[PDB]
Amino acid sequence: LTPNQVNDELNKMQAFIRKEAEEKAKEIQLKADQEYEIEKTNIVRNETNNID
Amino acid sequence: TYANYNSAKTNLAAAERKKTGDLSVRSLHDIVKPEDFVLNSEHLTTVLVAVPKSLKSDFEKSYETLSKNVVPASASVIAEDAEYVLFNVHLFKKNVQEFTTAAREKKFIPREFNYSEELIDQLKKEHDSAASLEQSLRVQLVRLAKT
Amino acid sequence: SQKNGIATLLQAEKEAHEIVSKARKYRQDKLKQAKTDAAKEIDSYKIQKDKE
Repeated sequence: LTPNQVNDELNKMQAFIRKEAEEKAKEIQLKADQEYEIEKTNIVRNETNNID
Repeated sequence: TYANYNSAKTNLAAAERKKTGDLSVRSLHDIVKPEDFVLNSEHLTTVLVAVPKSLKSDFEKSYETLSKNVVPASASVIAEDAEYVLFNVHLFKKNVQEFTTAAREKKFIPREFNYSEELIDQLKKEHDSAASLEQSLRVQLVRLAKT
Repeated sequence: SQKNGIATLLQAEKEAHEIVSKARKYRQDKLKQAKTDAAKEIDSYKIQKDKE
């Protein structure tokens, strides 16, 4: 058949790798969000207790 | 001393052995093009598949009719030894083993290798060391035996 | 040829490196937020206790 199969495959999986990158970035940013929350809450609680 | 001499002789024999044979470990260091060997990222891994001269047609239509994304215009031989040939075949970063298994079902002999200068330096230095050490030991032993 | 197997591939590498760099920036700014928000909240608690 025509070698357009080649371009189809390469573009398809070069998009799959990019979606892999996007999903890993999503996971990383979300996890950073929860870590931010946890550290902030822990520190504020710790200092507020001593203040009281 | 003579044991060392025979050891050096068998080292020379080992070094000269690799100069003849098929391509599963056959050296491709001065007749190898790194540009035809993409290494920057894990997108197209140029596998080095070698086959005897018998299966020319059986191989030439194994990438451009069944494979996936084998980069076109580059699937040919870099050097031929009149009995075996090579091919700079590419494939994915996540499905190397499946295609390797298919090729070995077709009974090809892959060549897996890392282009490193230290390897060529090792080749040259072992050649020189074996030869020179054997010769110098021979002559020193000549004096020693005379004495 | 070499071009579509090398230059575009390196540019895709650059895209992935940009994505991971943005993930790192998200992490860093989120951690700095975790520090600054706690710093501001502790003062709010301190002044609340001190006034009363």
